[PDB]
Amino acid sequence: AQNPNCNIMIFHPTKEEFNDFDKYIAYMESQGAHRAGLAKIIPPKEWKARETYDNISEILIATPLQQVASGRAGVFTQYHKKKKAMTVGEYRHLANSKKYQTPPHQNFEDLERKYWKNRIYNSPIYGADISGSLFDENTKQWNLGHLGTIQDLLEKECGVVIEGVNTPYLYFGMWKTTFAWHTEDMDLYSINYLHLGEPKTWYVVPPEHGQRLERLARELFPGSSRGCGAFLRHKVALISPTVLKENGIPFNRITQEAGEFMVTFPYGYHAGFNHGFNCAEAINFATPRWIDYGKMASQCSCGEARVTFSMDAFVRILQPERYDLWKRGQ
Ligand SMILES: [NH3+]NC(=O)CCc1nn[nH]n1
Ligand SMILES: [Cl-]
Ligand code: NA
Ligand code: NI
Ligand SMILES: [Zn+2]
Repeated sequence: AQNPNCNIMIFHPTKEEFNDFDKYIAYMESQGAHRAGLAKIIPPKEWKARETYDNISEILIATPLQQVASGRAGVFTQYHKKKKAMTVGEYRHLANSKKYQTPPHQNFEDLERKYWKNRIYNSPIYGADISGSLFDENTKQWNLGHLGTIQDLLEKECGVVIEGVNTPYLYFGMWKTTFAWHTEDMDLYSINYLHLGEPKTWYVVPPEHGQRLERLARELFPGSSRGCGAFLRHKVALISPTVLKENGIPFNRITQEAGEFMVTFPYGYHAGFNHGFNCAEAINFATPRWIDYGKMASQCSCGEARVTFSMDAFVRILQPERYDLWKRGQ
């Protein structure tokens, strides 16, 4: 078996290899990449997402989110306080202000150390889940707005025709902006392109070990676990690498830089943080291998994890027994 230690693999496709998206995902899996739960893909030198980022400042962040932490440095939750709208230009200025800018640091490891030491003591502001795309329409390879849809995948594999769409999201981050531990809706894949700016550090648990992370999370967040048997899909809980190591949880870490893609695989728990101002684009997708995962995916029915109406069909078809309960939750 390939990649038995579940290491994060890094791929360097040639321009020819970059033509057929599906084929390359399948290739990465043939090499065991999925075992890690996350892979990095560095595009060929001839590729670009768009010509420049000079003209993005007028994008609106309709509901910036202030990420207010509670707990202890290595075990905390975050809640998202809504703020007044602002443009990307305004957000960038805020990120670079003395209150929010990245501190002086020696390297990525020193910054990681500062993050886990001090994150709770600050409340960075996050632009999240903004429908849109920054890929040029003429970019034919790895254009996250032009992928095959999950609905079409489900139709091709299972013969059922369903409603719903599948479009990308933009994320605008600053120092200490945090994404909590989670797997995707219905344990889908995700793909993530860092368009512009400072790095984004990722942590990931191998899919074969995701239940170990869940068990730890129930111990560390006991009231949340009593409230919902799938509370990680609320996307609020953070656990540091130090705490994961103390508890024997298998995981890996890697830093993504501008111009790089990250793929998360079905049931690969991930979390991470931004180093400074940046802009990313992401979308969920499926392959034939996902179907099994979608059938088995846990669900939040407590009401906290509201999601896209696209999800309805996925639950309805893949998990008919669970559908009426999940729907009440929505
Ligand atoms: N699936 N992709 C993710 O969970 C990353 C979400 C994110 N990327 N930048 N800010 N938030
Ligand atoms: Cl700091
Ligand atoms: Na490892
Ligand atoms: Ni995710
Ligand atoms: Zn819930």
